[PDB]
Amino acid sequence: MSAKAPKLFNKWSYENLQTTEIALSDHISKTATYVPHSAGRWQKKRFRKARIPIVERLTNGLMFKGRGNGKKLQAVRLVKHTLEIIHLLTDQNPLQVVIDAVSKGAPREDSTRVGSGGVVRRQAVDVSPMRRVNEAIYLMCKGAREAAFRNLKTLPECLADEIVNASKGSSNSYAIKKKDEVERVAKANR
Amino acid sequence: DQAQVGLIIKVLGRTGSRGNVTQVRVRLMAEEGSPDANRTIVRNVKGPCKEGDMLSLMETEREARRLR
Amino acid sequence: RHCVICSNQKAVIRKYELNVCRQCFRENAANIGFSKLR
Amino acid sequence: MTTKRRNHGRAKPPCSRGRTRPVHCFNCGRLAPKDKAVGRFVVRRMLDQASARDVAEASNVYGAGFPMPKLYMKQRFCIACAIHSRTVRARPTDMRKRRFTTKV
RNA sequence: UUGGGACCGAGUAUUGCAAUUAUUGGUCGCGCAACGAGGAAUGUCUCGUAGGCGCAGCUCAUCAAACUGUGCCGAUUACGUCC
RNA sequence: UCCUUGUUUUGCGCAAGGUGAGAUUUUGGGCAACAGCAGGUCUGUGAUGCUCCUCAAUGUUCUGGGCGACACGCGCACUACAA
Repeated sequence: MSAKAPKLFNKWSYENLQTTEIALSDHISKTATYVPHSAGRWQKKRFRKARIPIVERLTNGLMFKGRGNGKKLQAVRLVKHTLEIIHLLTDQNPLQVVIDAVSKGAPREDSTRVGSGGVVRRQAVDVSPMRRVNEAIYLMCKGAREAAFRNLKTLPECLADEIVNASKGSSNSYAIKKKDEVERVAKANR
Repeated sequence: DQAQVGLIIKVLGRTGSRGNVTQVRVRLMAEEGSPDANRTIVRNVKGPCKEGDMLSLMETEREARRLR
Repeated sequence: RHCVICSNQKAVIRKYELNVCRQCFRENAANIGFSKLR
Repeated sequence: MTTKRRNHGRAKPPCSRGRTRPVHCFNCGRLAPKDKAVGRFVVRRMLDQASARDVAEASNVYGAGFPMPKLYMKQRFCIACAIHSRTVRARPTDMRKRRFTTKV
């Protein structure tokens, strides 16, 4: 025993975690698996993508732009490091920081083109739960690639930085500024 | 912000034409028995939705479509 | 190379698996036992 | 040329009038004879249902107290006018001859 | 640039009926020659797919950035509308 | 097929879940009607009309050599290598 009922990443515990928002609780789920490495079929149906945690989803959408890129196993190698970094910076379980950052970097309202007459018109359009999740993830992990693109000296560390500042609502993060500026058009025009 | 939950009470139907946005109805479960005569606002939504989904509302008193 | 069911030597010679049937195209010149089903 | 319509798109019968007064449009200001012009009756609400609730809350002497009035109008439209907002549409032969009289 | 190769000179072996950089899996120069994800425009795929990667067949003196087939690593979004 | 006893006015059927290796044109391919286009192919053929080449033949040649591959740094299509 001691790995039957107990579930870890390898030292990070899922008891501590709580879903930060109450808007999201069926698109944010908890991890139990010891790596976020995928091997299943992850899509076949409109919602079957929300049966799984944010961790797995994030690690898969972490980077693209192939040339001989090592995909999943490589991504997992960076996950490990970034969790340790986030842990000692927040002085708290890194997992629960991820839970927060995905929610608080997400745009919660949008506005779209939908008008006609040779002209566009914008209205306040609420962001759906799954979209808050997805959009947040993509923006955060877009930031990463751009930060290391010719720049910094940091390899995993930029991810940890972003996830911290996102959870704080600080506008250093690539995700936060998007939520901000979009809502300045979508709550200033209806 | 304001984060005000509501349950998608039903799929109101299809509005828009892009294949992007749907128009759906939100019921307030945010209230604790505070007066609301609104009482279920229609809201335009971005991306896929499903019934019983909670979502935060940044706005209230929305009639969505209007005449425009 | 060169072909034995034409003397053209051009319009392309098959020598795959020791046969020529592409100086007389095999669609026209079948009954070699081949079939297409997939 | 060909008699497309027997009554000629009019409620005016042959050999009676030959002249019926012009009437303006509430769209483009076009004039046409009254009989040709396309009448509808609107019965337009002064509040949406969604807002009706909210206002009837704040009311005591109105809403619940008396049923809300509506703006009534007659709307005489031009031909082109009607068709473009698709409240009159083209119909097959068998149907074009049908009328519903002045009832809705 | 120690990231990339494309030009350029010298040597040698291999293939062949015949090589005239044919050879090229090779040495070792030039790299400090381009190019830093690249205006307008525009392509095609919703799942073991896209993308990434390699091998063989094919042609046949000799060469595959091509074509055809097998395998490996393997997602994000959408699962709606008709504009 | 069953089941949700939902949706199904009875029908044709629809959705979710279930059993299950596998949920509907099982899955992926291959074949395919009728009407045609002055599409392409006379350098695939012993598949061909006519009329051109028919001997200083241009046809034809294990004949020799050359071309199709050229470079004002010119446009386009497709490919591959990178930052």
